[PDB]
Amino acid sequence: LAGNAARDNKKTRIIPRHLQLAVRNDEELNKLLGRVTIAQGGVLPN
Amino acid sequence: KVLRDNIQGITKPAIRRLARRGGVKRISGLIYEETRGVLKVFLENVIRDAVTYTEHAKRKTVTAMDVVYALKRQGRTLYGFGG
Amino acid sequence: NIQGITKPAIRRLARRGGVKRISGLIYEETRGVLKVFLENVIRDAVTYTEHAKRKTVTAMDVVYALKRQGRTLYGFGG
Amino acid sequence: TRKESYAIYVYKVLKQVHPDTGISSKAMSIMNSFVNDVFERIAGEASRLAHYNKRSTITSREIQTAVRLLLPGELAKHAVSEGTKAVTKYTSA
Amino acid sequence: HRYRPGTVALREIRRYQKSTELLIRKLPFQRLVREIAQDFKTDLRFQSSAVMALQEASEAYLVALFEDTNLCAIHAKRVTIMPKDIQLARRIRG
Amino acid sequence: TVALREIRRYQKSTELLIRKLPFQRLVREIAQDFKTDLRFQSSAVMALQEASEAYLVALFEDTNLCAIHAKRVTIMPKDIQLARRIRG
Amino acid sequence: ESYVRDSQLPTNIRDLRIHVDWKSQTIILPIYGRPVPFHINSYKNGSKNEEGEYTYLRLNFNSPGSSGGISKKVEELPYEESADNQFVRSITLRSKDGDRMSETFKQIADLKKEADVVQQDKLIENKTGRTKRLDQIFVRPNPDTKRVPSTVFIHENGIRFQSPLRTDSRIDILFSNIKNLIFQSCKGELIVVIHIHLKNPILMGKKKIQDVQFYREASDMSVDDELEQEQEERRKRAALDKEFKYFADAIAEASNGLLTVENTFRDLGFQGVPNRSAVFCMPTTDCLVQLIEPPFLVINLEEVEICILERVQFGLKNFDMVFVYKDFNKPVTHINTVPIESLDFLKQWLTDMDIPYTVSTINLNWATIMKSLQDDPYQFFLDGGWNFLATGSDDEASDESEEE
Repeated sequence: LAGNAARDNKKTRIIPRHLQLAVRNDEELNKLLGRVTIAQGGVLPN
Repeated sequence: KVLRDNIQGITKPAIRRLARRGGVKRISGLIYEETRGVLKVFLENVIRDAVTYTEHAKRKTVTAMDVVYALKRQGRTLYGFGG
Repeated sequence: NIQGITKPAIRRLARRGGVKRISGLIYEETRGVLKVFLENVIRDAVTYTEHAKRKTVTAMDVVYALKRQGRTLYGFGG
Repeated sequence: TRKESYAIYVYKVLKQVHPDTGISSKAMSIMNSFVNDVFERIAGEASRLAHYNKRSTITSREIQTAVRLLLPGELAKHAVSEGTKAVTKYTSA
Repeated sequence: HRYRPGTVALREIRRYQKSTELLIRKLPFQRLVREIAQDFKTDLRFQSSAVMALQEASEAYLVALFEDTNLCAIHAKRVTIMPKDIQLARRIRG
Repeated sequence: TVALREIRRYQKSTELLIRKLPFQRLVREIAQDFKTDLRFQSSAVMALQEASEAYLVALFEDTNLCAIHAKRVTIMPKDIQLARRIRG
Repeated sequence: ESYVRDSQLPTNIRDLRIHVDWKSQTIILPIYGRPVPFHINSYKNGSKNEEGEYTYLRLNFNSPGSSGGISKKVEELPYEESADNQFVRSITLRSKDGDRMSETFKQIADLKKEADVVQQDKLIENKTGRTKRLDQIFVRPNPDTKRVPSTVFIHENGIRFQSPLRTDSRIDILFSNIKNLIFQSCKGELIVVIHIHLKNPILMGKKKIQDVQFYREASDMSVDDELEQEQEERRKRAALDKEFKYFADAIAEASNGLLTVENTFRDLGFQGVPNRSAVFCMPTTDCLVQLIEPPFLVINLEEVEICILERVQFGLKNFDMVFVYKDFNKPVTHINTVPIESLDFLKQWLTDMDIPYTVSTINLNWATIMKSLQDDPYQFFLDGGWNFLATGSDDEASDESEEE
């Protein structure tokens, strides 16, 4: 999921923004890691 | 020595930019001091647990590991610092 | 089934909560919330039993499930 | 000093899932702490389950139920399938 | 005498706050729980104390949620709770 | 109208809004109460700051939601204590 | 004008307290012992300050830099008669010496506020053999808060909504004033509806309205398994549907194919939010509308230049989109909550319309671009056109290495 987000961003490397974006957006893994905060993740558009 | 107004070091524009990252549109004036207080209470909670871990460790430095461990007790685990 | 949790009983719960006036859609929406929470607890309870190799939902397993959920219960288990 | 890192294996997993993609050291630390956290979660759940059923040894059954509990639905299904396949290949070998 | 609207409701608020009794009926709730548990493992039996535990856990959850719902309504400057309040409360709870 | 953008710019960025050194001094200030001569790791200071950042962001989300319920587009302090108490 | 002759004096000849007149919509002030009247339409605002014992009242007129945000602009009263001529902007006073000043200041506060339609051609009513009439029709916006049932008729030079079923009042709509007539059926909708969008809004009932609609409800929820209810509902929907289609053909022949009715493209529709409410968009032949629930807004596609998609990133089930028009005087609308799966449908639709589109993630004002482009329509093409939204150099990010 992180690489997929990175491919949307066009950047080859995965960054914690991509990591947090995937986690928050995917419902299932968002339930697994809801209490977690990803450092420098940011917040999703809304 | 002694420090003061460090919680006032949190700036009004910083609070407004935080609220806007969080989605707020128009911000009332009274928001700033209370957000400062909320941040303050959260920081004594975290720092108390971290310093307690260090006093157990017989160490004079508050390691990022102990920080993470305190956050884990608070139930707001963060990934990326130490391990 | 979920309809058995009826309007007088929802009103009694809301009055325990503090509510004075109650809207009508409250009953249906609260029924839905009860459905959801009961599913969440029971899944963990029955999973605990399948580990235990028992065919009955023990109250101890219920307490462990509520502990996992975080909505801990005291008294009906050791 | 030796440092206990899942990073060496996580990089292999990253290349197999996505060959050309690379990883920042910051994201790599995210993954290392992630694997540590999930490992501790599952292992602790297995330990509590061993105590609860009075078993003195953790086994694949304890781990799979711990996965069933901690993971939510879809990841729980896929994880238990992949894990039972994994112990199956290990035992068949 | 014909009680004005709201007074009897306030009386019940005091009454059931004082009481320490189960406000959902045991066999309807047991039937409900069994209906949920059909899906996960069919023909599953229940320890009765376990059923009591599910019941009081649900009671605590719904009572606290109605407290949050009423707080949402009073914040909304409306005495009557609306479903809006229940969604707001659960969304804040997360 | 720039207010409406000003939501949407910082949402993308991963930057830490709170300035680094006033947070360091605040953190050491709070530390002094529980113990002195404490020499924090810089990593520890950033770890504190990121968690604080996220906590406040979630708080303001809940606050704006409370206001939208109230039919108020302005966050008022009542929103803050309401969110804090419902979160518990 | 304030006054016209000497015969009409102020309320008192010795005006030793600052006087405010209500009948002639003006007030007098003495600037140091000799009079002057000024007008409410010539006024902007007033303000107060109290300091120690001294008091300072400020009164601001309507003038350049005061009534208008930017000078040298075009406004009705000051500029239109003379654009390069002396006016006054604001004055002050101090009347601590008498306890009569707060009274006149509050009379100012309400006098500033104390003080509107293009009239269409009268629609000629003719009861010919070809007469259109259908009942249980409700008009929206209604004349009064309560809901008005009545009938609707077509004539040769406008649309007439006859109230006599309710109150005999007459409302007239001019054919030239109608811009777009569109039908929307009950296919997945809770109403069956006829919308007429007008270019010259009309004053009716209690207020001024541009959008006019007539519909019939299709509600099924009741608060009072049987197949009789389902059969009755299906019969009602289908029979009234043939009635509506016949009526649409009738008005089509009445208009002789000029005022065409567009067919909803339900396949192309999507759950948008242009009016800050969950509404299902439904594109049409030449005018996209979202005509299910209020508040009800119509966007004319003839005056749309291009479209720009904002919030372009994965995991965005809501992303925004901008209509860049050919005329920028009117405000810009924002459809929100566009589904990801509907992006291909939007692209195909825009290609069919032959309108070039842009996809991007950056944000600037709409306000400053509108102001600058009214100032000069070509300045933005000079500074690079709509390619500026494309990012060429934002930042650089990387990492040292990751190996062990």
